[PDB]
Amino acid sequence: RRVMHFQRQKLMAVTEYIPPKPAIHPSCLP
Amino acid sequence: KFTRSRIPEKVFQASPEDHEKYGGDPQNPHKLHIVTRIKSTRRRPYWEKDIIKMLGLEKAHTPQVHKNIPSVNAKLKVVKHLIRIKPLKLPQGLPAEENMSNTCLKSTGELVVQW
Amino acid sequence: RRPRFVSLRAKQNMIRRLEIEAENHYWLSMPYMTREQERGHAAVRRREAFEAIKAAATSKFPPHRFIADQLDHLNVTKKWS
Amino acid sequence: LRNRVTDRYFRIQEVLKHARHFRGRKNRCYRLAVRTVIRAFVKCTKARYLKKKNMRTLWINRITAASQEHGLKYPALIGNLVKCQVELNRKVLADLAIYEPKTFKSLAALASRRRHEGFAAALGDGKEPEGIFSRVVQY
Amino acid sequence: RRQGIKKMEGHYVHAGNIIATQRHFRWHPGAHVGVGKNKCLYALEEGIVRYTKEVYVPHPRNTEAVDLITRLPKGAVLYKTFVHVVPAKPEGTFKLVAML
Amino acid sequence: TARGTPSRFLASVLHNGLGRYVQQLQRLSFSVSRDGASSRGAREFVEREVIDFARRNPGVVIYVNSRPCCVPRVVAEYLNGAVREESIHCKSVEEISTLVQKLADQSGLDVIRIRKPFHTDNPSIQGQWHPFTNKPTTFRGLRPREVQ
RNA sequence: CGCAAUAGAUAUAGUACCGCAAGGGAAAGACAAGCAUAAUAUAGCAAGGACUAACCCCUAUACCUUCUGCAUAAUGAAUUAACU
RNA sequence: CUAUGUAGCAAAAUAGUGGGAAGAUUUAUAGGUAGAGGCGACAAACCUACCGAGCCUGGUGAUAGCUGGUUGUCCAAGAUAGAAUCUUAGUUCAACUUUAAAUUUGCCCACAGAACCAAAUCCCCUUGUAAAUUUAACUGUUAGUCCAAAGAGGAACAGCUCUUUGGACACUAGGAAAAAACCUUGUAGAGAGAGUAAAAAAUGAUCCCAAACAUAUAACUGAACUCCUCACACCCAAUUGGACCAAUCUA
RNA sequence: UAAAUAGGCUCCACGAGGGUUCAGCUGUCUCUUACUUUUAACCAGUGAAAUUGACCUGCCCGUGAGGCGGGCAUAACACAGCAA
RNA sequence: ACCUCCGAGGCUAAGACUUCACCAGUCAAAGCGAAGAUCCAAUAACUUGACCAACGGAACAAGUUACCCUAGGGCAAUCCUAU
Ligand SMILES: [Mg+2]
Ligand SMILES: [Mg+2]
Ligand SMILES: [Mg+2]
Ligand SMILES: [Mg+2]
Ligand SMILES: [Mg+2]
Ligand SMILES: [Mg+2]
Ligand SMILES: [Mg+2]
Ligand SMILES: [Mg+2]
Ligand SMILES: [Mg+2]
Ligand SMILES: [Mg+2]
Ligand SMILES: [Mg+2]
Ligand SMILES: [Mg+2]
Ligand SMILES: [Mg+2]
Ligand SMILES: [Mg+2]
Ligand SMILES: [Mg+2]
Ligand SMILES: [Mg+2]
Ligand SMILES: [Mg+2]
Ligand SMILES: [Mg+2]
Ligand SMILES: [Mg+2]
Ligand SMILES: [Zn+2]
Repeated sequence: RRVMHFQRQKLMAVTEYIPPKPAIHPSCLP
Repeated sequence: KFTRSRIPEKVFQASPEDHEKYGGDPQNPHKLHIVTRIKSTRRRPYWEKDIIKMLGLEKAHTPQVHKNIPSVNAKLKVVKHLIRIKPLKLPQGLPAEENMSNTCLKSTGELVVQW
Repeated sequence: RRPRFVSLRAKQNMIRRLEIEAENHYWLSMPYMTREQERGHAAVRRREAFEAIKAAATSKFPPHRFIADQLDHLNVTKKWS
Repeated sequence: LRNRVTDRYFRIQEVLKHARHFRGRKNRCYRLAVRTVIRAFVKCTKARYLKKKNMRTLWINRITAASQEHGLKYPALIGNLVKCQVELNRKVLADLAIYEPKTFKSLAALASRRRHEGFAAALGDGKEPEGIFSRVVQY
Repeated sequence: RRQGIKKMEGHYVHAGNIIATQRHFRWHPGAHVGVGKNKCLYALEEGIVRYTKEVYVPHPRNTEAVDLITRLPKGAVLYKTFVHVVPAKPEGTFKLVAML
Repeated sequence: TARGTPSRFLASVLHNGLGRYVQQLQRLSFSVSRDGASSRGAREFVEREVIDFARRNPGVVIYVNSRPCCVPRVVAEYLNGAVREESIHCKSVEEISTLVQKLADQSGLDVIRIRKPFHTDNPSIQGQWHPFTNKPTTFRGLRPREVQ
């Protein structure tokens, strides 16, 4: 689990998965 | 090893979603590119230092004009990450032998006469 | 220690550069000519420019020498009287 | 002895004259005066960059103080005077804050006005008529 | 050792110039390209070099090849590379020598 | 070096440009040897440049004498009392003309570090800042946490 | 187009002095450093930017030579003058 | 044998304690043995304080692939393939560098093309460029460190030896705390002008270690990069080219 | 010896040779103490030497340490000790 | 690579290739005729050889310096332990 070069770190951070927000919260609506 | 990068052509294919996102058009493309350097040649391989020295982009931002023909694009596809390319716009036409000394290039990329 | 903690400012800087280069991708997928159309249209200018380089390189030679410059050095003893 | 330097005195005094104001033996002994004088001149050269940087940071501090006197941070003042197309720089902004308080009061009022116009515009839906101060003047 | 091509396609090669130095027969000789004892390929006639893919029909006098072609199905063929030199200049010209 | 050098503030002689500009240089003495080799540029200047300079500056009294006998020099005197010497030995006529014009184009103050680049005698118009500008006042002038 | 008292001979002298001896072999005669007048005051390569103001504020890892760069890793320098 | 002394009283002494003290003892005086030699109850012991080879003068300014040094101003080009060598602490050739000179193509580069048994590489029409080859003449460097990557050796580790492609360093400047090797940035001066680049954390042994802060609109700050007013030869080692010049003597 | 890795070809005499043991003796020690002399510290005279880049010469933690970074401390100045 | 696995000691002539120098080495159209270095020695000769295998080769030289002197340089495969 070695460390990464810093620029590879930034590339991994910027390209991180962002999930699609659900239209409504399930708790307060089916 | 570290080697020159051959970019697949698939990337250089404007989509119907890209066309309305920038002020362009598939048909009737644009004559000249206005190109500026926004990154250092240092810390990059020599086959980019030489390209930049050839396109006249030695100095920093300092915009410079080039043809939009594939013989030059092949060079700009190697240094595409150290430059900003915008398309020159001529909404008043090429200047005449008069109005050469009274031109001006606005930040939007339009060449105009008498400011 | 060795690992770092990539900030938000760095992410925003990187996204700025990514967007600029995506625009660059776009402005290179539409050339005015094709490979065959362009061929030769700049030949005359290139030939004349290299001929200018040649004529510059083949003109080196010592400068002239004038008698006036040599005799002007006698002025280093000019006196009033 | 055919040739002997007859004027080493003046070459020494050329370097000591720049060290009379030093402290220690290194204001009369050449072997030390030279090294410290050279360091002095190198700092003298390299210090102009810091002079500019420091005066600018002093001006930013004074402007932050003055602008906070009127309930308005420094990001707002500069980032919303330019949106009113006033190209006053920071030296003259500091001078106004110290020596012309009411003019600076007016400039701060203008900045707050433009800030409010921006907030109101962005809060709205569409391109409703622009603010009375938010209208750009073209060249 | 440097056993590789030394004149690539579309190069002007004069008489006697070596086209390719090889160990095995990677590139077989073609039109105007001669072979030496060490399998070097050299340009017999001044011209321009080209590379092509052709059909292979070995000498019956040779044995290690005349038999392998005998072990191939109907409709089979051994294709192989060749290097030719299309000659550039003509053999000669005729000029007036005497008007008698 | 700055620390190792005097300094002054930006100033003029007698509020020079306020009423009427006055030219500070008032006297200029040239010593030119009639024979010395170092006095060649000086001799050229006197022979073909000093008359024109005298005409262009009628407030400057220019004396020229021929008794240093080996070395020239120009001594410029000003209204405010300052003197200033300059060497013109082994210099060209172009250099001497440029120098003499420079002398005639400056006030006789000291050439030292000007601390400020702007000198103003009435720096404030609206009243210089003091900690009670931009600060309110309260009823009857009470300090915080008072009673009466 | 040789030196001018650290040069020119080593030389005022092969003396003084060193060595048992062979032998070695000098010096000199006509306001530099160091101090005193006047000890010092938080803080730090001793300076620079400055400042009304000496300190206080901000900046600032001595020099030469050797090792791939060397925080001084190591070598050399108390300092002045002359000679090199 | 111990203590003092260690620039000491002394370049081996002082105080005590000790061995011999009619003998192979100790000792004054003159003579002899002379340096690869003498003498030696052999310890490489001693031959005028320093003997595994005295001392002085001469050859001698010994030689030194080793250490140390090498003196005015300013500008400019300028760096890590390799081969042989009683050779790896060095030299010669090449490669690279510099100057002067001649000539005309040099670099980048698509399409075509390079075998049977993944990155890319080679080659050229055009195109962007202005450089490249050749000749004359010299010196200097040469088997460097770190980082990304692909391999071989040691685990796939030991911050490990080696080969290759690239970058940086030994050159400027700003950042990550200090920071040669990461990120940003080069062509140089003055300015009390301006715009930017990179750049902030999330959820065992002397003495913890910036202080703080959950919610006032996202922009601002930030270089020698760039723009601005003026001026311009005026920020690399070894090396190489050039412009000036202090002081002395002579005409 | 309480306890031991130590000591225990024949061949008188001798040894500042090496090892061991009995008995005694004693500040060697358990455990140091007092006094005297020299040294010492002060006054007066005479007066060196190694050493020395410059110093306006702090502590803790980190980096790779009086001097760098981040915290802490901090009016100046002798005299006698100590040795991290 | 003391990394990974094995052996060897006819003449003339355009043009080229090469073991990253040089020295060596290599291919060759046409044309004419037939089908491991240098120096040394013996030599009329046409030319000739061993060593140079430390194989770019001193013509012929080993063991050793505890008496030495000078110039200088100086995140463990196998494992121990706790959850
Ligand atoms: Mg700035
Ligand atoms: Mg003498
Ligand atoms: Mg003498
Ligand atoms: Mg003095
Ligand atoms: Mg230290
Ligand atoms: Mg020392
Ligand atoms: Mg010598
Ligand atoms: Mg050697
Ligand atoms: Mg340069
Ligand atoms: Mg080509
Ligand atoms: Mg610049
Ligand atoms: Mg005995
Ligand atoms: Mg005393
Ligand atoms: Mg420490
Ligand atoms: Mg003390
Ligand atoms: Mg070769
Ligand atoms: Mg034939
Ligand atoms: Mg050998
Ligand atoms: Mg060999
Ligand atoms: Zn709920």
